[PDB]
Amino acid sequence: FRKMAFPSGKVEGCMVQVTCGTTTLNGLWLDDVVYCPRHVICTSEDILNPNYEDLLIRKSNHNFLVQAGNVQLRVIGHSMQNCVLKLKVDTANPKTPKYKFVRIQPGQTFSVLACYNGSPSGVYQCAMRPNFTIKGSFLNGSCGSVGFNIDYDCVSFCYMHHMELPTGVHAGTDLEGNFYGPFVDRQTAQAAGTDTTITVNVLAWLYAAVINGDRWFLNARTTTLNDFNLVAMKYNYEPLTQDHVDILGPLSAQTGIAVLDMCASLKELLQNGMNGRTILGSALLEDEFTPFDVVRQCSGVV
Amino acid sequence: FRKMAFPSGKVEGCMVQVTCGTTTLNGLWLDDVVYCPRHVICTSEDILNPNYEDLLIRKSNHNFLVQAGNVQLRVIGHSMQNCVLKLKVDTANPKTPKYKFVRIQPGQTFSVLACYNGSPSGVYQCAMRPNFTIKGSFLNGSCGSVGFNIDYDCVSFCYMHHMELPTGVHAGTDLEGNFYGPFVDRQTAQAAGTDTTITVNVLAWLYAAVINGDRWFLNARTTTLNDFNLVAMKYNYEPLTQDHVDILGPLSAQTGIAVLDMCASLKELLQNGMNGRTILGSALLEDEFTPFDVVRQCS
Ligand SMILES: O=C(Cn1nnc2ccccc21)N(Cc1cccc(Cl)c1)c1ccc(-c2cnc[nH]2)cc1
Repeated sequence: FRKMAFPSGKVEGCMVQVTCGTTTLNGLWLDDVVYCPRHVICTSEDILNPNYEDLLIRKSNHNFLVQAGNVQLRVIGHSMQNCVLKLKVDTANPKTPKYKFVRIQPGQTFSVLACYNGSPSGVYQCAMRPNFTIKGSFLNGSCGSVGFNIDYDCVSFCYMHHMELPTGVHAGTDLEGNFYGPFVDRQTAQAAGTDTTITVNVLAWLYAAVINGDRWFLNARTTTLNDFNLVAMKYNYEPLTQDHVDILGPLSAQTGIAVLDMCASLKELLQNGMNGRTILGSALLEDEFTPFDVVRQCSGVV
Repeated sequence: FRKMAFPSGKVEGCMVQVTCGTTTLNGLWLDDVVYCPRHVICTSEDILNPNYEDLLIRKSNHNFLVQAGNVQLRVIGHSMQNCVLKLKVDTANPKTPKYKFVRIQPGQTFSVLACYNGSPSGVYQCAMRPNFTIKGSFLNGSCGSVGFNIDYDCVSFCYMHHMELPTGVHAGTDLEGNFYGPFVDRQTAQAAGTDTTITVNVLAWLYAAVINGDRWFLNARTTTLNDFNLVAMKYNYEPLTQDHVDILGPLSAQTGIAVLDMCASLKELLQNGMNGRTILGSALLEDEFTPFDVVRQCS
């Protein structure tokens, strides 16, 4: 069972580069607006202690270089929404897909189209960690790369890359500019909080194993959600939500294994280990496949 | 450090649906030609034991229905190159990228755009195993999905998917229709040769694990190339060539760990196991990152 990004063509046609001063990063061109991180307007020295409201007053439309490839798009208006700069341009992107801006939950996955200078470099699948970082693969100049999900040719944009933290994980915003987690767009000592394992995803992976005939771990017990949540937290596992129980519905229905029965199976694995057995060929419990990722991998979606 | 696929947009614009009789799969539309697996001309019975030249001569242009999204393309010619059917259509694909057909060597990596009924489903990075299978993620209806690399906007197509073997691994051809491996497009049970591990890729990935701040596997020993290759063969690893040592140069220069030093680390990992520890998040020695893949993603 391997990770699988969404096809990225619909997002590739929306990638541009945004330059202000000497700073160049990536932007997302949808209809007649270009979205990018607001720290583009900072100098290498401003970023240490910025005042974004007053830095933006000093800027004009003619201070922003937006390019689709080498083709300039004239900026006809600018504004700041949270941590995102919105540059109105004079051309509506004819490649604009049907799209939505969504804010995702910790544990959810998305594809990231890594870009440099507005040029798509690669695509890979990421999970939002419970500490609101992603273990992405970004180099300098990757800021403004976006993460997304596709559902029947509507692109749901959920992530915009802003920075790398000291431990090498990445932080960013949704497309309305609101950071995921307690991070701010200033170059100061910031630390990701302690991470936990995404329980709903581990369960999805156990269902994937059952679907493929590996079911040695199914046991004979059950548990309540509240009791499972209290035990899981003792192993640094995330508690389950009512929404988590519901998105596990299809896999539970497909296998005939009740969600709370699978919780008791997981609890036994946490309490006693795997005893040198494997699951889907792993001795480690994998937590970066959502229930939709498992469904998607076994359905010929689009 | 993640497995990273090429952006699939240039290939997405080339995927179409090919239907012959009751069989439907994906085709690759470039210019005025549509390439697809030739077993689309087989019925459920033909596939059990086909004589393809005999089956093809009996087909007409109107037997093949090609759909690009909603438009139907008119087939105006058909021929066969090894296991690949080539349908000439009456319209050029305006989205044809600069492209080349290439045959990749075992151990090389490529991106796969998995498709169903001519519509893209997902993209992921794959490696040609030394036994010429690939460990892909394909389901029914994925035949005709292609593998590719992209270099400065030129798409090098290297694989077309044909079937899943009973072990769950996958087999297919280059775009000239020649299978990778000793397989045939007849629905009969087919085993592959015993697989081996791509040593140069494992070494590249350990270098990536050092670039990313993880050194627990390193040790002080060093080894000769031949002495490493003896242990490598013992554990069913592919030989390491002097070309491989040179390919790993940039990675050894970057980290200040000589290649034969990293080989001694890997040999200790092979003999002692990993003791329950992990490298770059994995519990097993990963072998589907080439040195180029590491260099690109780490620089
Ligand atoms: O495995 C596949 C196709 N496939 N590919 N990925 C897959 C993933 C999951 C399941 C199936 C998959 N096979 C079986 C096969 C095995 C070895 C050799 C051959 Cl030739 C076929 C197949 C291919 C063509 C036809 C066909 C029928 N009528 C015209 N064509 C019918 C069956």
